[PDB]
Amino acid sequence: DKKYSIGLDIGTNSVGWAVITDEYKVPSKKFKVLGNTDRHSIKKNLIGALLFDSGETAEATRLKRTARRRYTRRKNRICYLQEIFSNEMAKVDDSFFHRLEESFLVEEDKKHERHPIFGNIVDEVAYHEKYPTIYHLRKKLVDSTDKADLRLIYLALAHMIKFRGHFLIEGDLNPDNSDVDKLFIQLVQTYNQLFEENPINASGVDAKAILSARLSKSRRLENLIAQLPGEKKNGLFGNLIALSLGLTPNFKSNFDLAEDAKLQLSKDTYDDDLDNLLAQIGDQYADLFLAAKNLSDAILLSDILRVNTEITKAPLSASMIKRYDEHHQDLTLLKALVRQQLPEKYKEIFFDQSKNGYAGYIDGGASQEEFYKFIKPILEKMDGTEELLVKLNREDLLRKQRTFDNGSIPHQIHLGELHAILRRQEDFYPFLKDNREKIEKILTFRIPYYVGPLARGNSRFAWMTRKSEETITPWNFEEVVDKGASAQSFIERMTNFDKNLPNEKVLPKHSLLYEYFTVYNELTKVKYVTEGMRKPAFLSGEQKKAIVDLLFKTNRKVTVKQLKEDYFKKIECFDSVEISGVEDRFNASLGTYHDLLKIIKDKDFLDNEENEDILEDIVLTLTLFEDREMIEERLKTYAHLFDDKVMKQLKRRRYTGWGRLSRKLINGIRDKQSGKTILDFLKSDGFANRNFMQLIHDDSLTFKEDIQKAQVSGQGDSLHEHIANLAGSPAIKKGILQTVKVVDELVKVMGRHKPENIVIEMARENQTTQKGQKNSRERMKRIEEGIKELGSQILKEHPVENTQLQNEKLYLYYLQNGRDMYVDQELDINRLSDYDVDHIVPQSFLKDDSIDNKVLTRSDKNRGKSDNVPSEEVVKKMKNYWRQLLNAKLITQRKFDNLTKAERGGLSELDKAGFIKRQLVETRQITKHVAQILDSRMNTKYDENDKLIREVKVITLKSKLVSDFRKDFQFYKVREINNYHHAHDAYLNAVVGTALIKKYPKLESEFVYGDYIGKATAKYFFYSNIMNFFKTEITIRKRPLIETNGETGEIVWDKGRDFATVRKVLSMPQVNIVKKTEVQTGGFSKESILPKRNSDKLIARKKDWDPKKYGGFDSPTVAYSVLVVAKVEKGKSKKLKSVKELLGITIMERSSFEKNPIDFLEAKGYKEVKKDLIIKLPKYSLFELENGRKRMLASAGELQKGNELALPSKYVNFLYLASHYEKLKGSPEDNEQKQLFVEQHKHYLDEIIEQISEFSKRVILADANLDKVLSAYNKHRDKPIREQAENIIHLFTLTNLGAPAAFKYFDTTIDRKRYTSTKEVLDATLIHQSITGLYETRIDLSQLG
RNA sequence: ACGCAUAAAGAUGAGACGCGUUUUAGAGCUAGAAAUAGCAAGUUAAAAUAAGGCUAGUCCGUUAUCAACUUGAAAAAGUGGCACCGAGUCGGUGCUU
DNA sequence: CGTGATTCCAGCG
DNA sequence: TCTCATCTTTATGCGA
DNA sequence: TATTGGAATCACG
Ligand SMILES: [Mg+2]
Ligand SMILES: [Mg+2]
Ligand SMILES: [Mg+2]
Ligand SMILES: [Mg+2]
Repeated sequence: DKKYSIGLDIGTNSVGWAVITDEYKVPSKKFKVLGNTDRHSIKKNLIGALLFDSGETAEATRLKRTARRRYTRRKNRICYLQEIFSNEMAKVDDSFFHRLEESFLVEEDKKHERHPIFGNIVDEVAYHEKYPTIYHLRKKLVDSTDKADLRLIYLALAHMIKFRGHFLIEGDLNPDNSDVDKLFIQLVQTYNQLFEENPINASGVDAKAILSARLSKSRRLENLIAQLPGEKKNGLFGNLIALSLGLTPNFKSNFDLAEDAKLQLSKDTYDDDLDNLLAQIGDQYADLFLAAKNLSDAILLSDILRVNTEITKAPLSASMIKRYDEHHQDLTLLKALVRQQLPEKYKEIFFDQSKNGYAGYIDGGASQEEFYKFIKPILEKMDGTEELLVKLNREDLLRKQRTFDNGSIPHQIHLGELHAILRRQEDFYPFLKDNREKIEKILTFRIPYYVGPLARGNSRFAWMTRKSEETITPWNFEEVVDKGASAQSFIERMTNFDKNLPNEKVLPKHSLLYEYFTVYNELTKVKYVTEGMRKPAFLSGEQKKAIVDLLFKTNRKVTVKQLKEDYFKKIECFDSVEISGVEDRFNASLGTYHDLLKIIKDKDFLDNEENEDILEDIVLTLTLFEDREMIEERLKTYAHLFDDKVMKQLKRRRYTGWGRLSRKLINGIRDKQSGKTILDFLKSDGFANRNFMQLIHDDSLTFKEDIQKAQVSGQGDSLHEHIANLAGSPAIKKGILQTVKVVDELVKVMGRHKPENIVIEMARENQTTQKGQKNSRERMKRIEEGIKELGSQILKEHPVENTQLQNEKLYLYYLQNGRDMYVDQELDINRLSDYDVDHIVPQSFLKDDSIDNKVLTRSDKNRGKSDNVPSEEVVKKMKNYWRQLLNAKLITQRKFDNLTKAERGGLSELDKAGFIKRQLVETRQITKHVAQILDSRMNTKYDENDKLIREVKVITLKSKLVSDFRKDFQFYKVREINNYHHAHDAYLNAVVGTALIKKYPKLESEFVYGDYIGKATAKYFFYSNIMNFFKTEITIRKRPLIETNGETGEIVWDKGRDFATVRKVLSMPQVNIVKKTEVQTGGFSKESILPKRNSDKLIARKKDWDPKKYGGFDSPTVAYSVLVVAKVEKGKSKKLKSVKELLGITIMERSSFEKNPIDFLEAKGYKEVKKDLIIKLPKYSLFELENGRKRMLASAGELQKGNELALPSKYVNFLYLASHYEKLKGSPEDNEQKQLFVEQHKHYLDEIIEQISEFSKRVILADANLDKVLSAYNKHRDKPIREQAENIIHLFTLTNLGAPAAFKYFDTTIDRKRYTSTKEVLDATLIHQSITGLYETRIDLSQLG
């Protein structure tokens, strides 16, 4: 019958809980201990923390699942090709495909000859000599005309199909449009054919070198214009050249068409704009544009390949052959030079695989970059290596055909090569002639992103709808899959429902109705004051309509200046007026109205409200679909209203994004006694002038009743089901469920009585208006100021709008002044999606995708950077540019440090020593959901008028309040001492929340969940000053010792005892720390495929691949260990010996074991096991052995420390002060006093060490490490107090709970002492802990046997 | 608690690239009895890329769930007095059952 | 000849 | 690494 | 608001 409160400190990887009473005292209770041990009752305090492994996001699972799908579909492509070829291959060589399938097997396991292709040694050797690589074969098949062996044709086609390339570029890059000079000559001839007055003569100009140079587009244009005698860059030929290279030219000046008619070949609107231009003049110039298109295709081909393609139809194969030949020549030259000049290193370079030489480059794991790093000093220290050095600096020395940078090759190249092979060989083999389209489709077919997995209802990820029930081959995908329905479901399965009407779907963000709702909602709360008016008055419905018609429907954005002058000064004839409710510009805007008015050029069509449904359907279609086919098909129904050009313009426009409200809410429902929708009320509410929130929360209005009727959907769900149904990442579910479970356990412990208050520490914050606005400035402002300070002209070259900067690649392009950050080059603005957003710190090392860890760079450069920080060479080359950007504030100091990390060593392990920025977001949303769940679950009873009775007030305390409470009353928190700080944080949150809701009841609306100089500054100052009643001496002001309730008589705070009570609570030794036992799930083992070795720790990669001959995985992950007491066979006679041991069922064996434990154990060797004496021990199972020493089971063969060091609060405060945590943030008097306190308490350090020492003599039992730490401490006694305190904070890692870790005390480094022996725990006391740790069951394992 | 505008950090799903690794194939030669030594060669390909499963799909297989005990196919339900004095991981005293 | 100390490693753009 | 899409939390600013 | 287990190798009483 004693009232109590529960304080919670939630985190991503920890949940601290505390129970307090009226006097802020944590109760102590006797809990019964179940089990067979003699211990039966234990006294425990109602405070503690729950520790669990962080909930992982589904990112890795999704990536692996997508990889699995891609592998399955690649094998299916190869299977389709084999099915096509099988009929003729059986005539040629029946077992060829069988040999290809079984090539992996060892000689004896093979059912055929070991040679896969030809089946005999001589032919295989001859083939390998004639075609050293596959690319030689591809080049030969493309170029040769004689009949080729069908096996070679299949090999080439299978190589092309298996590795087809990227699909980033749309359309078809005709390989025959390869020559640049010939197409340029054709363009010149076509230009001169109709323009004989001033013919263009470009003879003797090396067009290929000039246009296909590595310089920038503008530089190449200028070079070509200069080489053109008497031609103009802005001329018609100049504009055609600019279009061909990539620049978007203005054709208005060339023909004086009075319209710009800008033509960018990259844009898909190029064709329609060209049709417009033809309508301006005629089709006589069309051949010129066709020649320009061909020249552009040739230029792009040369850029992506950079090879002489004038003699072959397979430019990629020719490039690879040239690369192979140059590799061979350079290798021979390097061998000769090493033999002549540095013979003793020859064996190191060409034989030692362990090194990074050529032997390590080919046979070893050394990459191209590492090989260049190793070989450059040797190359420079020699003679006759000029060409080798030039190649090395160009990254074209001893290259491989299959490298990292092949990812920039479009699939059109392989498509053209495959088409050439088929055309060459179709006459000899008729089945190639009649199956050309089949194989080309196999190469080019790719499931649309909106269709997803092609399941038959057995997949939780599939959404496609099948028109006909049939197997989906790539050749009938168009006839079996309902693409329109699939795309509609793809969009709709992700978009959320309206909160007020959960059955309805939200409107598109750019929908006309949504924009009208936003504009009217913002406008209806505007007050105007003119001379002669006593008070501000709301805008009337007539005035609001006039404003909308005059200002919003004409100007894209309406500023207060226009409203004050265009309307009030002119229409209303008001000389002066003051406007309140809008700061500078109306946030809402009729953007869609202006876009559609420009598209259709019909004011009356949009103004009329009869066709409002038509516009809503138009915007819905433009939002749902992106493919022009589906959009055109949907808009066909409305084609009669508009015209053909208007229809094409509508097709071009594509909105994206969805709003937060439905159409049934904005304009669907109506008031019973008014017959006006919410939008109708917003347009003209009369003198009341209510807005949306007042409308749906008005009792006189009937909208609230309808919302209540529609919101009865959610009832009768279990807690697990409720958590699972929550939208968001599955990472936060673990934390939310654990918090709710510990709250329920605490309620159960206190005799089923609900807590009076539940105070939760929440990551909210309050900032001053200046700081808040300066961190919320639009990125356009940042890039504008950076460009202005940098002195660049990129903004004038390519003007941008703040909306367009939402695209990450464009934003990074502008942030980097348009130039690459890893090489001294210039990025192409139009041709994005060829560069990569590289994480400066590799994504495999640390999870950080902030703007301070992203750089837009060349794809090949990024991929060569690989799993590393940018190399020292890149840092040296680009440090000046990085500093220039840093001075212009285009990049932050953190980004500069990330870029120049290579100078300060490499990726040290300590770099992974800070909190991830993802953890803060996870904590925020975990706390939000926890508050919602607790408020909904605790308060269930409703009043007579259906009003919830707040029996359990949920308070959301901001972390700053508790942090200041700690920093003001010497309750300092040191995170490294132990895990008690979570429980202490929870207790302090409870205390502060209870005190604040006691002394200041009027603050309940601001702290209790439910009801609720700029405003931010006012709230910041208010929150800072609220906690002043805790202070004894303000600033000097001495408030009374015992704080009164205020307007009532209560003891809200008593500084004489309450501080003492809190100090006593924070120094309690017994705090219930629980490590949640988790069954390990995830990958079966390490993904690395180890080579063949005679070891039984290897796991076979297939059931028929014995690891003694094929290698395989190792290091399996143990799902949970199993305590088994049984009999094993010992000796040759195999006598039965009784043994008790842990087995460690791995993840891969978990299903087999759980299906039949006895048979599995007997297979493992143990005999006469007991199905009842088998004990399932998950990871982190707790065993108490002796002297209170606790070990947590980490696996079948390793233990973790399971004890917490209860350091007294005085030592913790001394460590916090001496270490200068957060430097010194006190007044000079207080800083001097604290420094004197530290100096007078030097001896504490010794005592602190003693503590740790004695702890390590009782629990840790690490003799060598403890002796090393003592020796280091004795060595560093003469150091200053600050360094010693910091290094002792480091030293506390020895006695922390969890897996042992290695630490550093000054210079000395102490490695981790691992307890790789689980023999002891077999004769210890296993402890099953409830989620709060209060309820325990102790099992004496020594009694088992 | 919510709607807009701006921003920062994140999340979820789909379609695709490029590598990497494993085993085999690409007859290594000579001197050697061998141990080995000298020389030549090196760039490519096939297959696998969680074992695997039944629902046989161009599907699914690494997120989420999980203290012990009792009842249960599961879902889920149930199981553990209090007060006070103290405190090195909780101990003691009284009451009560 | 088991056992404690030590070293090395971990699929990725 | 690329392409496409949809969500969340938090901060500031207007309005209840 | 955080954070290592598997495996091999070697000294050595
Ligand atoms: Mg916290
Ligand atoms: Mg498979
Ligand atoms: Mg990268
Ligand atoms: Mg905490």
